[PDB]
Formats: sequence, C-alpha cells, structure tokens
Amino acid sequence: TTAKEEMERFWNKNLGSNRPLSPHITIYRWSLPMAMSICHRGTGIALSAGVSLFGLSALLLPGNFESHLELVKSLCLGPTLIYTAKFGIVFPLMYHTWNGIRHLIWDLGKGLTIPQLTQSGVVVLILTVLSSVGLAAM
Amino acid sequence: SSKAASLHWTGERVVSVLLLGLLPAAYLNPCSAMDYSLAAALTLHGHWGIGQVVTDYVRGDALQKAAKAGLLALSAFTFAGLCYFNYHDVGICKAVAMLWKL
Amino acid sequence: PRIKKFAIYRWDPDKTGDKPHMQTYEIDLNNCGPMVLDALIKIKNEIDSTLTFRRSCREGICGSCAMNINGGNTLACTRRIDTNLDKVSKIYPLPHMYVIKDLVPDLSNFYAQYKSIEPYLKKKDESQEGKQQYLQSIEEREKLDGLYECILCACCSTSCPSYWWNGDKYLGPAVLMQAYRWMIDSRDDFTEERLAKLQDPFSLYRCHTIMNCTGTCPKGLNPGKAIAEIKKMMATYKE
Amino acid sequence: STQYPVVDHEFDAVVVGAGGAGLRAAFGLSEAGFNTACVTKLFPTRSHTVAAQGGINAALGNMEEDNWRWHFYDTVKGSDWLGDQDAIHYMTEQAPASVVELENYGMPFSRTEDGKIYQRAFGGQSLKFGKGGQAHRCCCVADRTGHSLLHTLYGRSLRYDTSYFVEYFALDLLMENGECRGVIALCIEDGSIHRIRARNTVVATGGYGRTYFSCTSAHTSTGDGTAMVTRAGLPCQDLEFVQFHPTGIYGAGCLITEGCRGEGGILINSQGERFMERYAPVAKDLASRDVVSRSMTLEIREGRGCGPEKDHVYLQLHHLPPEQLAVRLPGISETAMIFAGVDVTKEPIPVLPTVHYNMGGIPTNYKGQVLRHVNGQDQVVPGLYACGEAACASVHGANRLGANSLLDLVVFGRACALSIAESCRPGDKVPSIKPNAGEESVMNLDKLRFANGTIRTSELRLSMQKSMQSHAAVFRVGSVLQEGCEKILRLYGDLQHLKTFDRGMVWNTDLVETLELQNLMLCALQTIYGAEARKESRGAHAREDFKERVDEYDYSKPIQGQQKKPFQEHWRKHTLSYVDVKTGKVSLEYRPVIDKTLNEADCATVPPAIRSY
Ligand SMILES: *Cc1cc2c(cc1C)nc1c(=O)[nH]c(=O)nc-1n2C[C@H](O)[C@H](O)[C@H](O)COP(=O)(O)OP(=O)(O)OC[C@H]1O[C@@H](n2cnc3c(N)ncnc32)[C@H](O)[C@@H]1O
Ligand code: HEM
Ligand SMILES: O=C(Nc1ccccc1)c1ccccc1C(F)(F)F
Ligand code: SF4
Ligand code: F3S
Ligand code: FES
Repeated sequence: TTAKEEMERFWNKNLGSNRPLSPHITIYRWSLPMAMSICHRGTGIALSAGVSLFGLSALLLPGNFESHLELVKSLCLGPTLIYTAKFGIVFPLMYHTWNGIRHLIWDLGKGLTIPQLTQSGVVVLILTVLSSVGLAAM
Repeated sequence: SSKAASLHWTGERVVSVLLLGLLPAAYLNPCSAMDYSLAAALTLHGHWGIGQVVTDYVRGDALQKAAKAGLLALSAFTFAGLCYFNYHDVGICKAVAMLWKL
Repeated sequence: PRIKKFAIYRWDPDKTGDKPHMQTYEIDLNNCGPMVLDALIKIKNEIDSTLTFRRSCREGICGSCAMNINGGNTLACTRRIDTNLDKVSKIYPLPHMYVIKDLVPDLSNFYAQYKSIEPYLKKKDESQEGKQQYLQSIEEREKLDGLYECILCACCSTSCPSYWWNGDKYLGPAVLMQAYRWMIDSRDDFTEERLAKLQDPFSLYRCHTIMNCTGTCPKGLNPGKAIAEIKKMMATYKE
Repeated sequence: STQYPVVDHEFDAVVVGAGGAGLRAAFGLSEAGFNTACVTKLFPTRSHTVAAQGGINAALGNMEEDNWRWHFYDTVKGSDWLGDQDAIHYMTEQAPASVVELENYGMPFSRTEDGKIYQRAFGGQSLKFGKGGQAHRCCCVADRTGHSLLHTLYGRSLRYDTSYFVEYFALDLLMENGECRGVIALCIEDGSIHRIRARNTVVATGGYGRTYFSCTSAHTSTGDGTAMVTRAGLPCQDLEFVQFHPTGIYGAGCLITEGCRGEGGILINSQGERFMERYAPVAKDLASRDVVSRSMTLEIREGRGCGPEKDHVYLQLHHLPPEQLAVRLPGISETAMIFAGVDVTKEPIPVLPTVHYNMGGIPTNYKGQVLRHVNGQDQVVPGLYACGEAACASVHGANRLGANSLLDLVVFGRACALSIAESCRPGDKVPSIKPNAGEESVMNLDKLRFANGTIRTSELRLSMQKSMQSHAAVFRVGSVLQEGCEKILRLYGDLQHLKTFDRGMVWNTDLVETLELQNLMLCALQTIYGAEARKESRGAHAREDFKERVDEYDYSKPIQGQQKKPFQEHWRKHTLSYVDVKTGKVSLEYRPVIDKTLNEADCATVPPAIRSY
C-alpha cells in the first residue's frame, strides 16, 4: 500500500464511522504567542474590511470626500469621542504593522525560540499601545 | 514541477516590506504618485491576505472556487474605487490628513 | 494520606449510543510514581480496567503515551503530576483526532503523511551501497542535531491549528521537520526534488508560524524553526 | 467461534515483530522478492529497540586498528563458553558489513576527525585476543543509537511492499503436524480474529523482562513468541540466564548506558573508594555485565549502600568535561534529571543492577532455523525461524556482551531472510491449513474476555513480578529457588481464577494484558525451574551453593591425563525447557554447546579457560 492509498482509506474509515473528534480549541491551553497569532489574522481581516468599505463607498455613495466630513461634523464632534474613534481605527492597524515586522523577522529565520517569542511578543504589545496613543493625538 | 507556490510566498513578503516602506514614505511625502502606490500595494497585500483565510477555512470543490471568484471581484472593485478616489477626489494621503485634524 | 483528582476523557465504541464524557478518579499519591502515566496505570490496575491508553517505554522515547495533559500535548511518562491537591488534572486525547477509544487516537493519516516524504537516504547511484561507510564531517553531522531526535509522538502536529482545519492536505510540523532532516543531510543527493514535493498551496504553506508546535514538544525540539528554514530553501534553490 | 469473524490471509512469509530484528527480516524478505507480512502489537517505531542507547558493535577499525576475530574472542569469552561459536563466528564476521549497511541506509552515526563512524570503549571488549588492552568498537548515534537504528530501518522498510499488520496481537503459532503454517492474531482495532498463513514464519518478539518487578524493559516486553513456541510444545533454551544490567536508575528502573562507563564513568559506594578496582583488577568497571552487577549487589549486601535506605550505588560523571556529556551522553543527561532529579554535570546517578536482557529464548541455527530436540539430537522445525532477543542461537550464551544485541538483531534478521530466500522460491505452494486450525487460541481469547473470576489481572501480575524479583535475582540458592518454584506453580493455578472487567471488542487493553500474563507466566516457570536445576555458577547465573564452573574438564589445570566427564555429569550444555499448558509442569532435557566454528582456518576455536577481568 502507498502513502496516498493509506490516506484514502483513513478518511473512508472514519467519516463512515461513529468515532467522535477529540476537542481542540475547547480544551487547549491558551498562550501569549498563540493569542497574538489569531489577533494578527483578526486585525488583517478588519483592515481589509476597512479598505474595501472605503473603496466601494467611493463608487456607490454620492458626493465627494470633503462633503462627507461635513456629515461627521454635523453630529456633534465630541472631544473625547473623536479621540476614541481615532484610537479604535489606529489600534488594529498599529498592532498588525508591528506584528508584521515580527512575522517578517521570523521569515528570515531569526528569533524563533519560546523565550524569544515571549520577549518579542511583549515588545509588540508595548509598541502598539504607544504608537496608538501617539498617533491618535496629532 | 514548477515553483508556483514558492514564488507566491516570496511575492507576499516582497509587497509586505514594500507596504512597510510606503506608510512612512506617504507621511513624509504626501503626493499623487504615493497615492497609487499605496493603492496598489494595499489592495494586493489584502487580496493575497484574505486568500490565505479562504484556503484555510473554505472546504469543498464548488465553494473554494466560488469564494476565490468572489474575492477577485471584491478586491478588483476595491482597487478601482481607490484609483477613482485618487483621480476624481482628494486622494487617500490628503484624505487621511483631512480626517485626522478634525 | 494525600489524594489527587484526575478528570479523564472516556468513550466506549462497543457500548450502544455512548458519547464522550469525563470520568473522575482519586489517587493516593504516596502509593504512586511521580508521573501522569504512573497514575494512569494505577487507576487502570486498581480502580477501573476499562481505561484504555497507549504506553510502552515509560522512559520518554517510544512516544506511545502522547496525550493532552492540562491543556498541553506532552508525554504522560515524562510529565509529573502537579502535587497541588486543590487542582484537578484534566487528561484528554490529542486534539482534533478521531478517537478510537478513550485516549487512543487514530494516527494512521499522520503515519501515512510521514511515508509520503520518503524518510530514507537516497543516492543517485545506489549501486555501491552496503560496502563502504559514507563520509560525513563532525560539522555536517551537527546539522542533524535537534532534528534526528524526533520520536514521532505527534504532540506538535496535534497542537497546530493548521493541522486541525487542514489535516488532510497539510503535512504538519513533525513530518515537515523530518523532510528538513533529510534535506540538510550531506549524504542525501535528492535535496532539490525533496523541496519540489512541497510545491503546492497546502503541504508546507499552511504554516503561518503559530509556534504551538515548538512550544509543546516533549523532547525540547524546535519544529517551527526548521519549517521556516525550509521556506527559505524553497525560495532560494535554483533550477 | 461463530461469535468471532475469522479472516484468512495468504502470504509467502510472516514476520512476527517489528523491532530491530523484525524489520530487517521483514524488508529483507521483500528485497528478495517475497510477498511478506509483518504482524506487530506496537507501531514499529514504538518497539523496545528505540530505548537502546549504548551502541552497535563492529570491528570497523575506525579508532585503532581492529580485527573481527578479536571481537569473536571477546563474545565467546563473555558467553562463559555456553555460546555456540559457529553463530558467534557468523555474527562477528558480519558485524562490519552489517553496520556499514545501516550507515548507508541513513543512520546518523556520530563522527570522527577522519569523518568515519565513531566508536568507543565498552564493558568486556579487548584487542589482540585479550592481550592488547581495551578495544573501541561500539558504533553509536551519540546516546540514542537504538532509536536511530529503529527509525532508519523503518525508514528503509517503506521502500518495499511488505504488508504490515500494525497493532495486531499474535495469539499462537499455526502449527500442523510439527510444521509451522503461520500465525493466528487478534486485531486490537476492531477485535477481529485473523489467520495469516505462509510457507515460512519468523519470530522476533523480543524479550520477557516484565517477569520481574524492576527492569529496564518496556511494558510490552512480555515474551509473547517464547510463549507461542512453548504452547506448540517446542523447547525453549537457556531461560534461566537473565542479564542484570549494572546501571539502571534507582527510581523507575530506567537504563543508564554502559557507554557512560565507556566514556570514563566510575562506580562508587558510600565510602568514596572506586570499588570496581578491587573486584576487577585489569578491566575495572568496564568488565563483564554479570561481574560488575555482582560486585554492586555484593557491596549492598555488606552495608556499603548509598541513599537513606543504603540499597543502591553511584555512577559518577563530575570529572568528565561538560562538552563530552553533551555530545556523547545527552540521552541519559535528560533522563537522569527527569527521573532522579540529578544534574549529571554536578551530581552522581543512583544506579542499581536491574533486569535487562534475555539471552535465553527459542533454540536456533546460525541460519535462523528454529530447532526442536529429538533423540538427543538437533532437528530443524519446518517453516519456523526466530531472531533477536526472542531467539537463542546462543550467540550470547551465559552472559551477553554489551552492544551485541543490536548487532544480533541486524545480523540474524538478515540471516532469517537469506536462509529462506535460499531454501525456497516465492510463489511456492503455501501449505493449506484445517478449517478448525487455531481453534483453542480463539477459545482462550473468549474465556479471558469474559473472565468473571476473583483475582485481578494486575494483582496476579505483581505477585509474579515480586516472586521472581526475590527468588531469582543476581544471587540465588537452592532452597530460595525451590520456594520460588512451587510459589510460581501455585500462581499458574491462580490463572484459572483471574477476573477481567472490560467486555468490549475494540481496544480491550484489559484483555491483551491478560494474554500477556499467560505469556509472562510460561516464561517465568521455565526461568525458575531451569535455574533451580542448574547447579553451577556460569555468567549471569550465579549459585551461592555451587560456586564452581562445571565443565567437561577442570580447565584450570591443563587437559592431558585428565578424564572426560559424561554429558549428564557436567553443566557446559544448553538448558531446554518444556511445559504442559494444563498442569503447568516444567520438564527439562539438554543439548550440547557448538564449539566448532564455520571455518577453523579463518577463525580458530576458543577452548574454555578461567575467565576473569
Ligand atoms: C531493554 C533495553 C535493551 C537494550 C537497550 C536498552 C534497553 C532499555 N540498549 C541496547 C543497546 O544500546 N545496544 C544493544 O546491542 N542492545 C541493547 N538492548 C538489548 C536489545 O536492544 C533488545 O534485546 C532489542 O531491543 C530487542 O529487539 P527485538 O527486535 O528482538 O524485539 P523488540 O525490539 O522488543 O520488538 C518486539 C516486537 O515484537 C512485537 N510483538 C511482541 N509481542 C507480540 C504479539 N503478542 N503479537 C504481535 N506482535 C508482538 C512488537 O510489536 C514489537 O514490534
Ligand atoms: C505596512 C504594514 C503591514 C505589514 C508589515 C504587514 C505584514 C503582513 C504579513 C507579513 C502577513 C502574513 C503573516 C504570515 O507570515 O502568515 C500579513 C497578513 C495579512 N495582512 Fe498585513 N501587513 C501590513 C498592513 C496591512 C494592511 C493595511 C492590511 C489591509 C488591507 C493588511 C491585511 C492583511 C491580511 C488580510 C492578512 C492575512 C492574514 C493571514 O495570513 O491569514 N495588512 N500582513
Ligand atoms: O489560525 C490561527 N490564526 C492565524 C492564522 C493565520 C495566520 C496568523 C494567525 C490561530 C492561531 C493561534 C491559535 C488559534 C488559532 C485558531 F484557532 F485557528 F483560530
Ligand atoms: S517534533 Fe517533538 S512533538 Fe513533534 S513528533 Fe517530534 S518529538 Fe514529538
Ligand atoms: S504550530 Fe503551526 S502553522 Fe506552523 S509554526 Fe507550528 S506548525
Ligand atoms: S511510553 Fe514511551 S514515550 Fe511515554
């Protein structure tokens, strides 16, 4: 029997059976490097949803951008509430940017031990907060 | 055999370091030419990004092909929308500048 | 007198319409070995002999007793019981695996994937083999350190979320690391064509550097680092 | 029996066992174009051969100049002259050829400055037929040689189309009129009974170290082939000879390699003095396995213990440079810290002589052919071969030399393959078997599955393990061995009382360990009765009441005017054991040791002499 023939029999045996799958996410112990990975996918998906909404609205909504900002000004521009809007827009972008560098350092082969993942992981978190607070006020 | 998968992988990382290049470059030099560069690099990197999410989670023959076709349309629409915005409106760089000092 | 509670995943395929449930056992740790396996055999021998698991070496090599203890995939014969009585040890079979019975998963696919990479020395002309010892310098040999020690327990591949969602077409860290083992083995003449097997979306490129593999390896090995080292070779090898 | 589905399989060859021996025999048959099946209760990789850590012996001459004939001398001397020299000749010649075979397969051996396979010193080996000092011929993969050996073989085994029956428990031999037709086996996965039949059967089920309470062996070392051969009425050999490895960890009994001593490791008692310098003047702690562990047990006897109980000894490693410990012995380095909590580089390891290797087993040719004993003479059992620890061509005799079984594995696995490939051809008539065949293996399975008794499988297993541990240890006397016999015999009657709880078909581990108990018991009975009858001290077997080494002549003084002792007056002969499965009675006859080599001109016979190190 070949390797390909074996895998074909593995799936035919189990799918046609009453064997239950062992729990995975439900039971697995969450770690910082692990939690930070899903966040990179989350922030990636959120940002693409941002860019796509911004592009499609340039094609589907009437009026120019200058006039669209007057609509934002129309609903009372709260001082604290405008900072929170800027923070909540920059927060996912800054996380993904800083973590992207960490992902790009990895692809070069560097910094791939568990101690290093914790260190570099924390350094991203600290850089995210600071650059998110720093840019939101400019 | 072909190097079709490994070429795609390198391409991903190339546009990443290119996009990491454009964010500080657009701030320091906000112009017309930096608007299209940031439009091309942004939509591409995103398009390949969601593709990795699609290939991971979309199970099936008919579905995998369909989602890919759906993403191809949506991202092409996204690139067309940004290019129109750069050509017929304020342009993303200045648009960020306006939105920010508000 | 010193009691510790064990919550263990249980399923009987021979019982009509039985579905997975947890069963708790109590053990006096004074009459027990330090490791989880010691307790597992203790309840198997003295409390409930319906408990089914894989074991052999009680040493940490063979790789039979691979299971999810307290949330992390390790070896029951290497992991010692947390003496903290207030805590309750949760024992599960390896994640996202078809459970044959209790803590015994179907590793057939895992093994088959390992067969697909051809984990054996390959020369362009094997017409002179079995008469001379091949030459390999101390440095060429040290490249294999951290790679050869792999014991195929499948703890790492079963900690990888990519192997959960795409176990059918993704080879997983364990198998990938062994492909890397044979790639940088100086005696192997098939380095280029071995890389060529990975030229598709799924086999290698489903790795996103989640690092659960390296984090969980009961042998201290670094499968992810090897994967990243493969990716570099995949991008730089010519012709 | 009509409750169990029976599926028949047709093959050219069956190999029972997927360890070091099994695999080499398995794919070696297929390499020769045979349709081969390999039945195994573990996944090939999980087999005990992974635990191996010392090395694999070959006179490759990588470190100093070497001759394979010197390796021959050391093996036969180590065997205390119970070793059949025709098979020792065969093995030690093949040694270099066999190791190179493995290196070319892809085994990642350690390396010298020249770039060749690294070898180093090991207990019992010498240059120039003993005259030339310590020999370095133990080929090793750092500290994990057996692990690499098993994976390389399995790696290779995948190139051929052997049909593997993974996690299948072999019940009995498919015997018919004194000829082997295959094996009957339980499929652990779905509880189904399979009759696998072939022209040739190979048994490589390894040892039975689990007969004792403390051993380096795995939980799966239950001598299942030994019992299968016994149940067929065929003799077993030298089962009283049980290797007590000097350096097993005080806790779980895990093995700490003799390679430690081969790299400069020292054994020490409570006083601090290196005790192995007094017992063995020349070779010291790098001497025979039986002599070192004898000294260890003797130091404990006389109050010179180590711990709070003063019942073990130390293996020191402080003086060795840290880098040597990391390159040469990283395997033990981890497992000494894991089990004994000992930082190897700073503290010594609490070691104790524990059960290790079974040199006894199934009587065998130098060609792998299983021998029965008819009319005082040898007779080849048709279609039955055995190799490895399960076998006994008695290459090892009364005491196995270190790093020789991994050799024994590869050499004789290959032997079984070539011995078949050159006696018959593939596609030959596969001998037909009765519709009833293997009936009482299935009927035994049924009773043990529903065994509603009064004694637990575990409780009876422990009772057997402690009884062997205290009655058949390093030292054993007549009266103590006697009590162990009728105690062990009573426990065979207790097999009628056993209670089993699991009534399931799929993965009934309660049931397979009960089958293993019957197997261990049959191995235990033959070990204890054979030992008590043997009234001499030879190799691993040491009698307190009979200290002498009883041979044909008193080999201390030169043979000339000396008169021969009749065969049934001395003990320089193989112990052959039988047992009637019903009453559990052990009857035992004997057969002579083979002293003629394969070629006198190429390898001169080594006559007995006083053996001390
Ligand atoms: C115990 C031990 C021995 C050992 C060693 C370390 C340890 C802890 N290190 C060694 C070393 O470094 N160098 C050396 O030369 N020898 C060393 N040894 C001794 C030697 O390695 C062992 O004797 C050897 O491992 C035995 O090998 P063998 O191939 O003969 O047997 P196995 O590896 O134990 O595999 C047994 C196979 O048989 C199958 N089996 C058993 N029972 C059944 C039944 N019921 N049905 C079907 N199959 C069965 C198993 O599946 C297994 O594959
Ligand atoms: C310039 C800053 C950025 C850098 C350095 C960067 C880098 C990266 C990298 C390296 C990956 C792949 C991670 C891996 O190795 O698996 C990734 C994923 C992704 N990125 Fe970015 N990125 C940036 C900005 C953005 C933006 C603005 C968007 C919005 C369109 C975006 C969308 C995505 C998406 C959708 C993914 C897919 C997540 C996945 O792999 O499943 N990124 N990013
Ligand atoms: O896939 C995951 N994120 C991911 C995927 C691709 C790239 C980066 C992160 C992930 C990471 C860690 C833990 C759990 C998960 C998962 F469960 F599957 F959600
Ligand atoms: S890499 Fe580690 S966790 Fe994975 S199979 Fe090998 S030893 Fe097990
Ligand atoms: S857990 Fe994963 S996706 Fe890659 S880095 Fe490890 S195999
Ligand atoms: S049983 Fe050998 S690894 Fe746990």
